[PDB]
This record gives sequence, structure tokens and C-alpha cells, in this order.
Amino acid sequence: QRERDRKARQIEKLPRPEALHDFQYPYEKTILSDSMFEYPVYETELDTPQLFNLTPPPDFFIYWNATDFDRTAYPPVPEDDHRVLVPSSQSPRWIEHRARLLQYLRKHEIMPHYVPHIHANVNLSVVFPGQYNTRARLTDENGDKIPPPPAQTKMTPRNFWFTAHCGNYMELTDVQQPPSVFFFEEAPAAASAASDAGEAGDAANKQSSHAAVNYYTFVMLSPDYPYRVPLLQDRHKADRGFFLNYMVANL
Amino acid sequence: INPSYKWLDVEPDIQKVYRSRCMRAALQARGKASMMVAGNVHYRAELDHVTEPHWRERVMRVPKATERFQDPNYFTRGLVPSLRPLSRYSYE
Amino acid sequence: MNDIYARRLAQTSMFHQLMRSHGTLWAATQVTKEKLNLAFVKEEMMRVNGRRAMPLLIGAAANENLNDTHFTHLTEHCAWTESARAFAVQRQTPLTQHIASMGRMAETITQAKTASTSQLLFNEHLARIDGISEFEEEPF
Amino acid sequence: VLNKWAAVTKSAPPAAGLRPLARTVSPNPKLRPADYKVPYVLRTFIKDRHSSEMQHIENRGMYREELAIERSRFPRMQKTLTIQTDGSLNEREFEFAVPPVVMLFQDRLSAHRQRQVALAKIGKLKRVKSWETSVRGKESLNPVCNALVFPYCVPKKMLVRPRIVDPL
Amino acid sequence: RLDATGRKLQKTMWDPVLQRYTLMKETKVRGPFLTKSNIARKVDFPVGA
Amino acid sequence: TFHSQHRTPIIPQVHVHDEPTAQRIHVGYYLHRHPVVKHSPHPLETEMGYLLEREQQRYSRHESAESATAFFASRGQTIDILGRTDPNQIKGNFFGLELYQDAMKVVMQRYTPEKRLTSADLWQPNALGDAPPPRHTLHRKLDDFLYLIVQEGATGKWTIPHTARKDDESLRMTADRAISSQNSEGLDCYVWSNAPQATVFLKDDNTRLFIYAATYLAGRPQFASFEPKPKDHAWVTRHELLQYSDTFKSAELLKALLDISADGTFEA
Amino acid sequence: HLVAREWINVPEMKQGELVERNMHFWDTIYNVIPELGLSYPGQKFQWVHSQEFYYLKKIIITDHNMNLLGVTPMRKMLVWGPFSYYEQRLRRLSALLHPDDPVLALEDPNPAMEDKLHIT
Amino acid sequence: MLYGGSRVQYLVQPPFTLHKIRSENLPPPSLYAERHDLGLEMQLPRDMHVYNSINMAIQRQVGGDSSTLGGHADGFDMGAFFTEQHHPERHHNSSLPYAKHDTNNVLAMRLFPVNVGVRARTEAIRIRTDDCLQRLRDADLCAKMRLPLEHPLPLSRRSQYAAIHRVRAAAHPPPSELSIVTRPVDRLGASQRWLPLQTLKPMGHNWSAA
Amino acid sequence: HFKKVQDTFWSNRKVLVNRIKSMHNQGTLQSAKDLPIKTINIKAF
Amino acid sequence: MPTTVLYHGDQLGPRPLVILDHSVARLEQSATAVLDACQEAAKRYEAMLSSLAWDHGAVFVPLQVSIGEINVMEQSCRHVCAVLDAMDVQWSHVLAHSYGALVAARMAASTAYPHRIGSLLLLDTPLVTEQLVRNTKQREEIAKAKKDVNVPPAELSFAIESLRSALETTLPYPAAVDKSLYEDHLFSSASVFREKGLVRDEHRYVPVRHLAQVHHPLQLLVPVKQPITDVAIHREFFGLRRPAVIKTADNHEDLFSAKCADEVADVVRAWMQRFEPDVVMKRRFEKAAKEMVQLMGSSA
Amino acid sequence: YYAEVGQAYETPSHFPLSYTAPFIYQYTAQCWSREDLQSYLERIEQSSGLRTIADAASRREALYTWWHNAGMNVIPLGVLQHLELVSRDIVAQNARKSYRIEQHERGILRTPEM
Amino acid sequence: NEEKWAQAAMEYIHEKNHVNDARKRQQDVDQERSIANAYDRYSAVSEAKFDERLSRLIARMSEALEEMRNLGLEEALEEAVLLNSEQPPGHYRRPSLTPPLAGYEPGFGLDVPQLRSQQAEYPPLRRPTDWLEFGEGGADDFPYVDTHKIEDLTAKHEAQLEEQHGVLREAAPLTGVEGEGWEAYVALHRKALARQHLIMDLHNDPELRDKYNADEAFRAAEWERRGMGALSIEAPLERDLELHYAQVPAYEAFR
Repeated sequence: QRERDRKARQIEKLPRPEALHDFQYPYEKTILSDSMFEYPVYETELDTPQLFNLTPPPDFFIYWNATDFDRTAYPPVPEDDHRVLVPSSQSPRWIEHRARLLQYLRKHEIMPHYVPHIHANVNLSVVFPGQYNTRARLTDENGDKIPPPPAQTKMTPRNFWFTAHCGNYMELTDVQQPPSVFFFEEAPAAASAASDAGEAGDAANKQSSHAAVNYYTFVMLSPDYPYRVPLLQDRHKADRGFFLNYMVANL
Repeated sequence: INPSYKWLDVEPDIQKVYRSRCMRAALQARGKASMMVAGNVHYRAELDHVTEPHWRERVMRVPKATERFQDPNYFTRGLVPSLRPLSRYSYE
Repeated sequence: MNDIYARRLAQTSMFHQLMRSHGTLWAATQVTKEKLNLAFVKEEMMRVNGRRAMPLLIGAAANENLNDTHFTHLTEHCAWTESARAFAVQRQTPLTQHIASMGRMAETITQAKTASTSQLLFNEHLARIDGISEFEEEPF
Repeated sequence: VLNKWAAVTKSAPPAAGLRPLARTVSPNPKLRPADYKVPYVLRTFIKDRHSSEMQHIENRGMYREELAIERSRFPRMQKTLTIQTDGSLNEREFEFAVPPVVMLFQDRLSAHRQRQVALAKIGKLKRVKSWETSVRGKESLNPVCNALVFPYCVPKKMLVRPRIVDPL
Repeated sequence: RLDATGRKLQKTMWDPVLQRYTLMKETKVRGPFLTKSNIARKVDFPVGA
Repeated sequence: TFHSQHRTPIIPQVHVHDEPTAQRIHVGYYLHRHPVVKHSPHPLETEMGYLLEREQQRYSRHESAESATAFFASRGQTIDILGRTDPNQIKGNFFGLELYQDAMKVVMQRYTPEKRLTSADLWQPNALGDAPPPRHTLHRKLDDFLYLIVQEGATGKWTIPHTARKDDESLRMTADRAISSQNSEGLDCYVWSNAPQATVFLKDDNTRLFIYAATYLAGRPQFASFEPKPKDHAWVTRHELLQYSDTFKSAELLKALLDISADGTFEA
Repeated sequence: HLVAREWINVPEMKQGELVERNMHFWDTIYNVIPELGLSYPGQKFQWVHSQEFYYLKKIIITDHNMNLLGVTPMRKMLVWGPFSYYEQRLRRLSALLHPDDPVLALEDPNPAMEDKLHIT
Repeated sequence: MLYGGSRVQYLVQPPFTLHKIRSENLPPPSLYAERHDLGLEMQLPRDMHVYNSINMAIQRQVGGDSSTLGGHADGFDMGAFFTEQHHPERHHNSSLPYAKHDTNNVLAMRLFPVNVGVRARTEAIRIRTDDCLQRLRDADLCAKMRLPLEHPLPLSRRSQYAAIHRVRAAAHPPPSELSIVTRPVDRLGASQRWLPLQTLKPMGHNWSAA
Repeated sequence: HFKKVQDTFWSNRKVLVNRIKSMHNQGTLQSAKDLPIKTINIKAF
Repeated sequence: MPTTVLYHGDQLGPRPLVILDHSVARLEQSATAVLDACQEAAKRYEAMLSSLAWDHGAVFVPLQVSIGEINVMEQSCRHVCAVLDAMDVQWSHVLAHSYGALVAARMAASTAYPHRIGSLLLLDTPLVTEQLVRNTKQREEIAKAKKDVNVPPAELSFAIESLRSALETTLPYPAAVDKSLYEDHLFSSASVFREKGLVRDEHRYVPVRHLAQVHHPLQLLVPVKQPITDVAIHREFFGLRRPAVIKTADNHEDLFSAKCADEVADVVRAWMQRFEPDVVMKRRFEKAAKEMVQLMGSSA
Repeated sequence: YYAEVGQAYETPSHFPLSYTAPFIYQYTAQCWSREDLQSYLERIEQSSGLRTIADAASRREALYTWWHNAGMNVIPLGVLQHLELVSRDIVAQNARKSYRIEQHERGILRTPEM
Repeated sequence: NEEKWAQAAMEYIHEKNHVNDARKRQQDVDQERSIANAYDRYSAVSEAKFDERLSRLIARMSEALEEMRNLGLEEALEEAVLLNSEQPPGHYRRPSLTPPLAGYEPGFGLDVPQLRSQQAEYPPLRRPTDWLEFGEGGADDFPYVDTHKIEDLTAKHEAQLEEQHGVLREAAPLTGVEGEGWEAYVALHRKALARQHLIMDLHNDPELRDKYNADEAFRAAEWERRGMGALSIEAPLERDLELHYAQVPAYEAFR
């Protein structure tokens, strides 16, 4: 009892030479996975987040030529483009696009502070006449001033990354021309089912703007006029308006 | 779990607590503050039990060595965000 | 191309080794009321044939006590006789089976070295490949 | 730590992005964890640390441009022809230095052709016959069930009967 | 401490002078650390014309 | 593997004891021959061989070491019984038994492996394009399975040797004697299951046939001793069984035969 | 960083006459770094890519390429756009360095003496 | 798998599934996170008055922990704390990696000749920085006055005519005012003589405190 | 570091079985479970 | 399914040679005059096969053109793979000289019929042309470059014009008859690619990416002199194996002469003797025979 | 503003919303007159489907969506996130009171200061 | 002299995560990638045409056992459903590359009495049923054990495999194909023992057997409480596809 338990405590003093399959799992070995090592793939690149949240090219050989300076590294076009959606209140894509847009505004200090009560109703898409130009210039070969591109007539993949989206980036060279404004609205209907009007709505002599909300006014103002100041600095310690870039009325 | 093992919390906002204390001690002066507050010293024993009624069982539960090391393939297939095999003890 | 022989020699046996096995499955899937179809037998056929062998140095790895039932020797097909690599999956290689026991001390070094020679591991191996092997009628 | 105002200050300390600090078990038997057992992994010392630290990760799940052959497990398998006792030429592979074609004795058929002629000694070679087995030794009891189908057994009122006895 | 190393110890340590990780060969702590023995024989590098 | 019977007992089948008023029931056995050689390697698969046997080589457990000995040699520690290190001469006299060397030097001069292609499978079109040719050779094709279809001397149509079920017998016992009686215990048969493999309800005789898959091992199938007064047999593959469909007895039975029929091919 | 190409036009004298030999510089790197060949599924995120030269972290290949679709962002550095929000963080760091600290190290054809291996 | 380990079909691994990020979920663009993400010489000690700074007894376990807050509440495990805190390494060193300490201009400790001894370097990275402070003040003083930049600003021009009081933002001069030439002596067109800012001597200090 | 931990296992093993052969000899009935590495079966020694 | 075949030998064996030729004709007409049509094609093979005494017998299958649009290829495969069922054979080595090649390359490429074609020997038929492959690899990059928007349209426009200004010719037809078909249905240059030059509906013959899949052991026969089907391109696509050359023949149609009928078979028989199991086995044991005896010679 | 202070909201969780106004105010004076809240904390009860303090704690999603598509011109969402911060407290405390009364029968018996 | 052989032998066991080949090039490592896909494109129709045949084999066997139940041969079922234990005899042959020879004796009559020995095999082959017959309480009718010795034998393994699978998840982890090939093989046993644990609970309880068989969403709920599920084989998207640029390998690309 006293020496057996001692021998039992000698067994615990005995060494334990136990060859292992490989190293002990938590402490020396480790488990790699695809989640640990993966390039950030934004599910939607509206905010053009690659240009801001830079991530090092993980690979060892980084191919950088000289010609990769011309290329305007805009994100790839996402299919099911928001600009062509219509802002009905039952459209499944729209509901997704309704919040994702209001998601992006809160991210960028806009929604609760600069524009307090955004009643996101219409699918605004301010296409800019764009050339994917790397800088303002003249035509190289032709020895000519570049003709200012015409007012955008249709939305298209090429005119995607030159719209006004949720915080995206545009090289100032492209915005130098007045912007084309495509907005679609759904909110006006003859009634809660467009029914029992009995040809009313027709009696409204401005059908495209028959309602008290259907002549729209597009105002563009730049909050950071001198330079982009932090919200938490400017939010409180100054009261100055915004730089009014543009304002069309009676759209 | 055991009132012998204490942490030191520093909560960074000094106004966040001062501007409540000056209320909590202005309300309880007018007799309008409730004594079941979480911060009450003698209530914490019961406070946890109003919200999490079986928290004894959530820390007493002994985990089988299977679930403590969730299938490493669930980590490569990405189901589990990241396997932590050593964080096994419930410090609550 | 010993596997592409094995694979094409399991299907002609998993065909038969299911003919003798559909009965005993039919009896069980009558009281559980599960559906006895391809979606059920395949799950059965994998738990009997496929048995990834663990590194044989863990002790619990060598102690696999579920793919040698009186059943798993009947519905098991002939996969691990046509290629030793299919054999090094189910069991370990004929030598690593020995050395590992000496590794986990289940047999002294001297018990390994002599009985783990290139010749014994040959005539012994071709016994499992044939199924002609000593038994212990009264296992202790 | 030395600040700017010290009587003596030092040059640039090394940015930790190069020559990193491996988080490995302290040699102190108090500062190593519990589950930690001394790593007696016997292994042929790989020299260059590019191929050394690689062992300490487990990347069999990571995507691979190659095909997912089960590697580094099957040692190295030398095929050699094995002429079975009836001349039926198979071909199997072994890891050690096996010669080319190996003559084979004591095959499957030879063992069966051995058990038969040895069962010919007791003369029971011919067969035991079921329809001719009007031997009807049995019994039916309630809480009994087959045992050979243990994973897929089923209990019921099952008839009991003895196995066949083969002298060998 | 015990003579696990018949070889004279060596380590890689930040050489604060160079500001570079360099070798550290062990040596008795008492003695001039830059004797006429620590002069390296001249060599023409694989650079230059 | 098809292991030997390690210790698994054999629970026999038994004469039933409660006469359930046996009805119109026959029991046939669908005899077939195990493949004699392996699946003829498709040339793609040989091009897969040079893939794996390359990859399974260049990713060996011990890469440079040519073998276990070649590894073990590099320490001077041998594996073989006699303690030889240079693995070239372990290949010369593998077994330390010089009689084996004698047993080899005769073989490597006299042995010539057999020919996989049976001349019975050099089929010639001038024979005829008629109803299926008499194919009696069990040596016909060693790659595929060879099933037994037999035609009665009654109506010429083909059938599986089938007999009725006596009262107290099971369906394995019936199928067991179903062959041994019709061959006078002159066959080595192996019925896989203890229950049928298929089932076909007839309207002509109202009869209910229970097919059984059995494997020919040895024994000359004496046909004129069969039950269904057969004209001649046929050892055909799972595939050309479609050829007898014109003369075959029951379209209800033909496909109910192809569906339990195995194959060494599975490309159908 | 090591900015180097795959093909380097290196002169050489054939039959006593100068002729251009397109040098395959790729084989120069892999001899220098035997780590790049021995690729295992974790190595592109490895800490030190080459335990010999722990200094080396990227090798900027600069080879003019004619394919339309350039290299994917896994192997190209983003060199366009406003890389920040609040201030181009160059003009901040452009305040701290001094007009008298190095920007070049031009190799020396004939060195003054054994020390001056390069001129800064 | 139903075949006994003979991996022959579907050998090619199917590429894994992508784990996307929702860029809207992210934190707002933060200026204070714009500055210190890069990594430089140092910030200030976080104290003009030593209060609130940081303790030297915890200056090792910092680096991105300016943001308010383990895998659990805490117990520190006495492992990876006391196993990473004083590694077998990180002892008997002399230069622990750059942690959060406002030591010498480490941005300029890298850019400087190792030739010079220490006590003559820390006195020369300052005379470099002392100029980088004047270059920065002049740009602030010249730009805020709309003046094109001038570097050795004359003390008469400095204190911009009583430090004009900044008339009471900052604006570039029009590009007519711009030009490469920036020394006043070169701007108008005093003696144009040129001399470096400081004398670098590859001499080593002969007083070591120890 | 490697060579010192590979050889020790061979002295650290011979310390175990030699001492456990005696700690079996002393009459201490030592089953396969109570001792450090369970997989040993002393009857094999 | 036609009944018309020319079995060359007296036997037919388990897995004989299934020789194909051009799409013989259309069975819109009776089977008797098209029998004569494929009876002259054999007169080019009746010679070559004689030297190659083939122990398995040898077949010849006729192929019809389609009454419609897509039934040109899918028919012929099911049409061929049926004549493999009416013969009780799978994995038959095949020869090919003409449109009878694409069909094998249409079966050996696509699924649902990859086990009928065991080998594939090309007599003179090019499967791909440098112009057709150097263009399709751009037709895949422009496909993205037409989609992605970073790309500069000066390079995009230049890459498209250089893709039509250097367009793809039809496959050079190694005969005279399907010169219709090779210019009628398979490569109707006004139909195979819409959006001229930019997208080519290669689902009729085979998408070139799938011609980058066929690892059925493939061989090309080539006359030493001026050939069709340049060797330089084919070795790039179908693996680095040199196509054995017919060092005697001048051009195509001279493979079948007496000058080559032996070696155009004495190199083809070497191909059949690469996959017949009994052949490779005898070279296998007799290898290990001559292997082992090297160990008995060194025993002293 | 509401939980860390620990006021004695004696409002049972089934009162109408208009009876959490005296609490919400004491933190939002200098923003809306007290009698102004009773114009916001009634239009919520009238327009939306929410009536009770328990509702505004169980339907924070259904409430906002009402406010977005119906309010948004009068009721400053400041009220709402204030209204949500009290309704998640009054409901909380009533759970802590109702429990405190339900142990006091089971025999736990703690004083006013607990 | 022995511990130096083992020191060289337990070197042979070690399995190391070793590098890709240095000689591999993106020009062949895709060719071998092109081959393997050209194979499962080939073997698919050879497998699709197999599992379709078991869809037919099983159809015949189920409908032949259920016909035996309508033909009134009830007790014939309970002797035909029985597991056929007789292994295919040694006479049963396994095919080889070449046929048997016409009258060949081993070495043409050069007979070695040694290599013809009867010898051993490493596995002792102890099985989960040896604790029943060849153990204490020697069951006289072994292959007909009492059910209660199964309600306990099965309850032994779920207390043993759950312990075997505890250590083998920390002491011998492994991921990838062999991983999901080990979990499946395990989860198929914790399921197979579960339906055994289920039939007994479905057997000795006379209540549940009715409401169990009463509806479907109950068993599919009861099966979900037993851990038994429906194992979903990963579907092969072998289609030639352009993988997203972020799914590229996690190592430096080949040469």
C-alpha cells in the first residue's frame, strides 16, 4: 500500500517514451485551410473597395510592366446591374439593393448625419460621359483636342463604373463633362392597386409628372469642398454648406 | 462561477459612467431608482439567473473530445470559421 | 494500372457481395422503415470496404475493432488483393504493420527484426492475398 | 526600453517582419501545456529548413494544381510477376527489393486442393447436402437474434440451429 | 550547459552596428574583441570590372 | 478480399416445419462463370498507368531511396533474413534457399504464359448471320462472364434450369438440389444468397419463378439429365443475351435476367 | 524587393564579334533560390520565402506582355486610383525624408578602393 | 472510397468555395487608421505630460492596441503568456524589435550611414530632422501666405512681416509663380555660394557610458 | 536539437522496459493499463 | 445502321480494327450504289491491310451525311457505336483518313462514348490548323476582353481586326468527296461563327478546348515529302510524341501504294501491338525472363 | 442611457407606448419639448401596428420599416432608437422584477437593497 | 545492435509532407490534369452504367422478398433473409493477367517443402463478437445471442468508438480526401451502430413501434435525434470551367 503506491508513483516517475505518428497536433503541427489564405473577394464592388482597402499581392512573382500604367484598373462589371432595376416595392433584387445602398451610406458617414432622412425611393443612376481616360490630354496621334464625349444616351456595362453609385471612385478626367441622369421611379400608381380609378390618372394631365412628387430635381453638392475632413472633426465644430456642383430642375 | 477569481476592467469612457452615476445617484436620492441593477453587489448572484437560467450547466457540461476538435475537414471545407482546439474552458 | 484492375474487379464483386447482403439489409430496413435503395446500400458498401488505416503508432489506431465483424468479412469485396496501394490504405503496408507494433511496443525489437524480414513479409503477405492463413480458433 | 532622452541611445532595432519569433513550447516543464508530450517522432533529419518547417503544417486539404493522389503514404511499390501454382500469372507489387518473377507455392487452390484430399482422409470430401439434411435440429425462442449481422442485426422470435462442423 | 555541443556555439543575432542579422560565434567574455586575428584576408568580389 | 472463413460459423438452412400450402412455385438457378482473366485494359487506361505509376513514384514516401532495402542499406541495417545489403544480389537469390534457384532456372527457360484470346473468340461471319450460333465452349471468353441459357426440347425457347418447390424445403435448399439432382451431384455450384435474386409471375402456368445466381466451379453440366428436357445449352455473356431475345421464352424474363446478370465490363 | 526580368539582352562575343544572346534570367533566379521549385500548398503565405535570403519578399517581374487580359490581382500590384481616403500618405512620408539621403546606388566600374563597391 | 482506397476517379481536386466579404459591413474610412497603418519612425510618446502615456512594464504587449477592446474573458493560461512573453529567445539580446517606443528617428536610423559612430549619429539624425522641420514649417508658412515656396526663409521674411497672423485655409500660388528654383538667393537673381547642411565624420565616440 | 532527442528515446526506452521488467519482477502485478504507454503487453517481453 | 461492311480477314476476333473513311454517301439512295462507293475506298485499304496480317480481323464502316443540321456528327457516332454493338466489341483500334477521323475525335472527345474508341491513328487528316488554334485561343481572351472594361479599346479593336483579317480556313480536306461537307456543314463559314471572327459555334464538330482533352493514344501517319497536316502544330496539342513518318511515301494517296503498304502497316502493327494485352504481356514476361537471367549470370 | 443607470421603470410591459415618454424625455430634453414627444409617441401608436412596450421590444424590425416608409418626415429616428432602448429595458426589468417576486415565494427573501 | 535496427526501421514509418516536384512545369502538370479529367470523363459512363444496374439488381431482390411474403411463405422469409455465411470456397478463383496453364504444377514439379509452409499473418483479427463466444459466459448458441447481449454490445462500441474517435481526432488528424474519407467511414459506423441502438429501442419498447410507423416526418425527426442522416456524396463538377482568380493554388505557381 505504501510502497506499491510508491511504485505506482514510481510508474509516474518512469519515463514515457512514446513514438508519435507526427508532431503533436495543437502545439507543433498546424492545420492550414482555404479560409486562412484567400484573397479578399468582395461580394459586390460598388464602393470600389479594392482601390481603398489595399491588400498586398500575395504571390512572390509580381508582374508589373510599364504599360500597366495606362490601364484604368476599375473593378469588373457585376451582372444584374442596379442601374437598370426599377424601384418597385416587391422586386426581390430591389429590396436587396435598397438596403445595400443604405448599408453603404451609413458606412460613409452620409446617411445619419449629412442626409438625415433618406427616403430611398427611386433608382438613381447618374451616368457620366466616360472614356476610361488616364488623364486629361489631347488626342495623341491626331494632334487634336479630344472631342467632349456626348451626353450619355443609354446605360451599359461600359457606362457602369462611371455612374453615381454607393461611394465608388471615378477619375476626375471623366467627370469633367456634365453628367447624364438616368433615374427610374415606380412610386406613382393610379391607386393602391391602380384600380377603381375609372380612368382617373388619365384625368391627371401630367402622367409622367402627374403626382406631386414626379417632377424631380437633381442636386449635386460636394461635402468636402477644400479637402476631405473627418466627420468627427467637421460634424461638430463648423457650420458651412456644401459646394453645389450642379442642379437640374423639372426633370 | 467562483467569486475568488477577479478581473480588472478598465472601460475607457469616463463620461459614460460619470454621467450615469450622477443620475443613478440622483435618481436613488428621489427614491426612483431600482435596486436590481446589474452593478448592485449583492444582486449579481440572482441577476445572471434571471437571464441565463441554466448557466451552471453551460460551464459544468464536460465536452467529448470529438466536438472539442471539430472535424478538421470542416475547416478546409470552410464550415467552421477557424478551429480553436485549446480554448476549451468557459471563463464566465 | 493495378488499381484500374482492382476498381474494375470490385464492381463485379460488389455486385455479388451485395446479392448475399441484400437480405440481411432488407430485414433491417423493414423495422427502421428506411428506404433500401442505391442511396442506402452505397452507404453500407463504403463502411465495410473503405477503411482508412490510421498511422498505426497511436495504439488506438492499431485497435480498429469494427471492420472485422462476421459481417464485414462477407460484404467486403476484393479490393485490397489487386494492388498493394489499395492495401496500404485499408491496412498499412506489410512491413509498416510490423515496425509500428515495435514502435508502440506491442512487440519487442527482437520480435520485429527477425519476424519483419523481406522474406517473411513476402510469404506471409501472399497469405492474406490468398486468404490462406493461420487462425486462433480460441482467441485469447 | 530606451527613449530619446537617455544618456545613451541605440541604433535601429530590427523590424519584426524578418526573422520572426516562432511560437514554440518553452523548455520549462511548467511553461509547456498539459497535453504536450515529448515529441519522439523518429524521422530522417531533413536539412534545409524550407523542407523542415513544412512538416509542421497539415495541408492535405489545401487546393492543389496537381491531382489529389494519396501521396507520401504508399512507400514505393515494385511490381513483380507471381506465377500462381496453376500457372495463372498475376502481377503484384512490394516495397522492398523483390526480384522479378517469383515462383509461387502454397496458393489458394493448392490449399483448397489440400483441404479436400485431407478431408478425403476422413472421406467427408464429397459434400453435406441441405435437401438431404432432413436433420431438423432446431428450437424457437422469443428474445433471440442473429449475431453475425451485429451491425444490422434484428431481434425477433428466431429459430435456433447449430452451425456446420468441418474437421480440419 | 552540459557538453551537448562539442562545436563552439553559434547564433544569429541583430548586429546593432551593422543593423543586420549576422552570425554570433561564441567566445570567452574576457578579451579584446577585434584582434589582428579578426582581420579577413582580402578578396576581389564577383562585382566590378 | 474473399477471406477464408476465419471463425465465422455457417448457419445452415432448415426444412420448414409448418406446411404453408405450397403453391405453384419453381426455382431456377442462373449459373455463370467467374472471369478467368482481368478486364482488357482500355488504351486510355494504360495511358492512365503511366500517370499514376509516375506520380505514385515521384511522390514516394522515401523519394530517392530505391526500395526498403535500398533505404535500409543506407544505414547498414538489413531487413532480409540472411543480412544482405546490396539489393542487386537480394534479387538474384531472394530466398536463402538454393533449391528455389533450381525451381526458377527451369521455369525461366520452359515457361511461356498462356494466350488470353481463345480461338473460340475468333468469330467468323461466314458461319452465318442466323439465330445465335452454338456456343458450347466454357473456354469462350476469359474476360467476361458466361451465363447459362438453356432451351427445352419442348418448345425450343430458352430457359434457366428450373424445378418446383417441395413442401418443407426453403428456397435455397430447393435451388441447392435444383442443380445437384439435375447433375447427379456432379457440379461444384455456389449459390450466393439464401434468398432469390429475381421473380417472374407467369400467366401461362401461373408459375412463380425464383431465380438464383450460382457460380460454376467444377463439374460437367450433363444437360439431357436436366429437368426441362433441354435441347442444347448456351454459355453466353450478359451482352449477347439480347441475341436470343427472338427465340427467348419470356420478355418478362429476359430483362428480368439481364438485370441481375453481372458483367466484367459495366460498359453497357 | 528584386525587380528583374525573365529575358535579359546580355552581349557576348561570338567568333570574336559581338552578338546578342537573349539570356534566360529565369534560370538565374531559381539557382539562387531553390525554394521556389519546392512548392507546397502553404508557401505563398510562408513568412520567409527563402530562409537563405530572408531579405527577399517579392520579385517584381518586368516583362512586356501582349495578352489583352493582364495578370490577375493575385500577381499584380494596384498602381491606379486614390490609394487612401483622407490624405495621400506619400506627401506625409514625403515630409520626413531629407534632400540628402539616398535614392540611388549605382554600381562602380573601377572602385576607388576595396570599400566603395557602390556609389550612393 | 467504396473501392478499397484505390483513388482513381475524380483525382482532380474541385477548387474550394470562395468566402466573400461584404464591403458595406466594413468600418468607415478612419483617418487615425490611415496614419498609423504604414509604420514609421514613431508617434509622440502619447504624452507631453507623462500621464496617460504607457507603462514600460507593458510596452512589449502593444502595437495595434490603441483600439479599445482574448478568445475568452481571460485567464492568460500562463502559456503563450510566459511562453511568448519571455521566449527562450528575446533574452540575452540587446535590441528588441521596434515596439512602440519614441526612440531616435528610426525612419532616419535606417537611411543613415552606419559608418558614423552612435553618439555622432543621434546628433546627426537630429540635424537632418532639424532641417526637415524647417522645410516643413516654410512650406506651411509660404503656402498659407499664398507665396511660392522659399527654403532658407530670411528671418526678415520668416515671421512673415510680424507672422502676418495667417491673414486670420491655405492656397497654392498660381502656376505663374511656380518654378523649380527655391533658394531666395536663386529666386530673385546674395552670394549663391552653397554648403551642405551638416558635416558627417566617420569618427566614433570615445565615451561609452558603461 | 534533433540528434539529442532521437537518441534519448532509445535510452529513455531502455530505461522503461528494463525498469518495468524489474517492477514486474518485484511482484507488482502491472497490467497493460496502469503504466504510462498502454500499448505494451509485458507478456511479449 | 448499315449492313454493308468489308470485313477483311476471315475472322473478326474480339476487338478488331474498325477502319473509317470519308462520309461515303447519303443512304437517301439505296444501299447498293453506296456499297460500290465504299467498295472503292477499300481498294485503298484492301492493299494496306493485307500486309498487316491482323489476328483480330479488320472492319470497315460506312458513314452517311445528315438530312439536317446537327445530325452530321451525333448520328455517325451512334451509327458507329452501334456497329460495335452488332459485333460484340468495345475498345476497337480505329484508322482514319477523312471525315472518318473527326468522328473518332468526336467520340474520343465527348462523354457517353469514350470507351468505344481505344486507339486512333490518323493517316493524313489534320484535326486542327495553326490558323484555327492560334485564333481560338484569342477568341477566348477577346471573349473576356470584350467583357471586362479596364481594357483599352485601342488594343481591343486591334485584337479583333487582327482576328478577322487573319481568320480561320476550313480544315484542309484529305479527299475529294466531303469537300462539300468540310465546306457545307462542319465549317460553313457563314454559320459556324456568328459575330464574325469573335464567337465560333464549335459545338457541331467539337470545341477546340476538347481537342485539348483527347488522351486516347493518338498517332499521326505522315508522308515524308510535302504533306498535308503539318507535324509542328499537332505535336503541341496531342502531347510531345513524334508521329512516325512513312519514309517512302511522297504525299497522301501514296501511303496506299505498294511502296509503303508494308511499312504503313509495319508501323501500324507496332501500334496495335502497344495495346493488345497478349502482345504486351509476352514482351512483359519475356522481359522479366531476360531480366532474371541477368541475376543468374551475376551469381558468380 | 437606460440600462446602465437602472431606473425603477414601474411600467408593466403591457402599457401603451405613450407611458414610456416620461422616461425617454429625461435624456432628450434640449431636443424635443415634453409635449412634443407625446405627439411622436402617439403617431407611433396610431400609425404603426405597435401599441405596447413589449411590442416595441419584439418588433423593432417591423417598427423601423414602418417609420422608414411612413414616418421619416416628423418622427426623428432619434426617438425610435430611444424608444427601442427603453422598451428593451422596461421589458428587461419586468423580467427581473417578475422573477424577483417569483423567488420571494420560493423562499429567497431578499431585502429592498437585495 | 537491435535498437540500431529499430532506429533505422522507425525511420521507414515516417510520412513527411514533402514538396511538389521541382521538375514539374505548368506545361505538363496541366497535361496530367488534362489526363485525369479525360479519365473520369471516360470512367463515368462505366460507373453510371454500374450504379444504374444496382438500381435494377436491388429492384429485383426487394420485389422478390416482398413477393415471398404475399405467397404465404412467411417462415421461408425468416430462413431466406438469413445471412448466407458460407464464404466462397477456396475453389473460388480470382482472375489474373493470363489464364491457367494446361496442366501446370508449381515449378513443373520442382517442389520446395519450405516455401509451401503454413505460416502466419500479422493481424490477430480480434473482432467485436469475440467478446461473446470466445469470452466468458460462453454463449452456447453463439450466432443467436440473446438480444440483451446486443443492447449492451452495441452500447459498448458507442462508448468505445466515441473514445477511439476522440483520440484519433487530436492524436492523428488528417484533412483532405483521406480526411473526409475517414470521417465518412467513422460517421457511417456511429450511424450503423445507431440504427442498431434504434431497432432495439424499437424492439423492447412496445409503445413506440406504432407511432414510429405512424407517419414519415416523425421518423425523419426520430432519425434526426438518433444522429442517423443521409450522406451526400459530393457532386463532380468535372465540367471544363474557368476557376475564379482567387481560387488559384495557395503556393507559388509552376514554371
